[PDB]
Amino acid sequence: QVQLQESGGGLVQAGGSLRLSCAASGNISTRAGMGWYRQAPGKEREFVASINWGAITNYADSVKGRFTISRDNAKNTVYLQMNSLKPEDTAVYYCAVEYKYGPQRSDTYYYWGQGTQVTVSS
Amino acid sequence: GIGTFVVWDYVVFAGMLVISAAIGIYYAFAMTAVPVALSLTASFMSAVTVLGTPSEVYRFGAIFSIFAFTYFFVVVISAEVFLPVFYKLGITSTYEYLELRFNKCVRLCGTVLFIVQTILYTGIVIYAPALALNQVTGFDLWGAVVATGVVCTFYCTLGGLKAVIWTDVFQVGIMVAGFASVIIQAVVMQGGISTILNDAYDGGRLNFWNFNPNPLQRHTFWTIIIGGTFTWTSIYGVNQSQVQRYISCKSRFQAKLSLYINLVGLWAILTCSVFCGLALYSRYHDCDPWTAKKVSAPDQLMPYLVLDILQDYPGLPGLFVACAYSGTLSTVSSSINALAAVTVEDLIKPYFRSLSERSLSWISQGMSVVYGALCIGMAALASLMGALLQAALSVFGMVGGPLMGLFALGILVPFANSIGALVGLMAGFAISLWVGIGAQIYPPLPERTLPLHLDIQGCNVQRTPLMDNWYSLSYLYFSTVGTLVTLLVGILVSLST
Repeated sequence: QVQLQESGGGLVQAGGSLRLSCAASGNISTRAGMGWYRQAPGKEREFVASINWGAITNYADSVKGRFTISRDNAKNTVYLQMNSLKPEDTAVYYCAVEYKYGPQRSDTYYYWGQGTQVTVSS
Repeated sequence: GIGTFVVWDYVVFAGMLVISAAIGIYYAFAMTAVPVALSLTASFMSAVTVLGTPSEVYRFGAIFSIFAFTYFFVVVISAEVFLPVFYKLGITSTYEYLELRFNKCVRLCGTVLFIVQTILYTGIVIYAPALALNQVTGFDLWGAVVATGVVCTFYCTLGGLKAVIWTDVFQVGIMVAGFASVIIQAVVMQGGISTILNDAYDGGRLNFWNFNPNPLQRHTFWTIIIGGTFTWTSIYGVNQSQVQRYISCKSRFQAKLSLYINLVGLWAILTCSVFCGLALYSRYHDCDPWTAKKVSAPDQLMPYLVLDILQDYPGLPGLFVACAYSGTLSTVSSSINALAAVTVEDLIKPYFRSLSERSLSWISQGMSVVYGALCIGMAALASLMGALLQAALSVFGMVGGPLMGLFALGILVPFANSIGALVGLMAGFAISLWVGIGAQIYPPLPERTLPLHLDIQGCNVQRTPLMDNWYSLSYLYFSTVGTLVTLLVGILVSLST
């Protein structure tokens, strides 16, 4: 329903920097808690980097400090920014938005967007 | 603070309830199309479509506003197609028509579908405002049900029979004051309509256009138009409680007009409850009453708002619990007496059939206490089944859907063999009960129901491909997949003979 799109990803030098953008069309709630998941080739859906309406920013233990993420509530978009690009963190990246619709813990769905492949060189 | 009941408005809830009973007992112990159109609105103005329509718009967006076209497409069908058939033939009640077009066995096979539909719906007319009284008072949720049940079974002492206009104008008359209490004070507490209609857009609660043409989604434009028409045609076209007050009107043009007057009234209760749903989001787009400051059920979102908004106004929060309770005393007593006289008319012909009027007047109140236990017993079942508007339209669709198929097979198809309709009905009733219980055992995933965010923050293998691709059918399609089976099966068996 939200039909969200994204851009900003491709072949870069191993060790540089990059900013991945992701918009959100449709009737998406602003106070939503958009995130950034990724999928390595042959692996499972990897880490969450969640930022809620209160900008409480979360990271995984492998990506503390080296990666940053910020959103703005005016246009309903999220910017994932890259630093210290490893030769092995390359994957496809998805732009999820975690809805919460009930009182329990196991009731969340995600509205997965299309992928974007980022590769390294060395 | 929070605000609760006080000692001064408790009598306002009880005093407005007893005067509605006082109007009913006076005209008992004693149609020109304008009364019966308002009496057709009071059946719609239940405690399901007042307590549960804002709590469903607050969670699943305001796609429910598309029902304003669905209410137009049913009164066109139910007046052009289904109305001149039951009127011009001099029919007394719409199940007596079934033994005219088919054999007499399918009428006893017809009203058994009406009894299981009625006692499944009138458990939701009873349990829903008891789910509201448990919120505002903390009385108990299982004791207020049997409180509500025993006052209507003892209202089967010829008080509930012979429904009067004056006990139906009071249902709307409290409800026009019940919503105007809660709409008007919510605007002045939130500062303008253009503020209520501004945080709802930021929450995504507008959601007016979907247009996704697959049946597996719960709320589309196509589900509400196509499937929602076939659900509500089973209520305004073939249900005996809402065709009895079409034949009773005198002129045929007036009885058509009474179906066209409450279309304004259905557009009023829909607009005045969708806007309460958008008012309920803008008040609680920071701390929902779920997940924090809890309300057990989703249908405790309207009585939690009223004691939160009308806390400084004494007298008025008792009026909102009154208009939820006002619909049930007219509905359930008429719901039981509809089940009473039909059953004793059904029973006498395979019985000894020569008993005296003393036993027949005894058995008219003999089974009335039995069905009230089944009214209470199905009301204990309705603590399950979920959202109590999703469950009120499923048991219209999954049971009363194929019952509408017989009247579609009888009227339109001129070669409907009576042995074809009997196996056509039980085939259609089996397909609808297959998908109808499969969804209520395994619910659809939230990628198909599309529920919206609730924002807890600012408050200072399991799936099998049958369970995913057919049990996730839309709950407004349980009558489309019911009627379009008993029309297909009901013809091909009739075409075989």
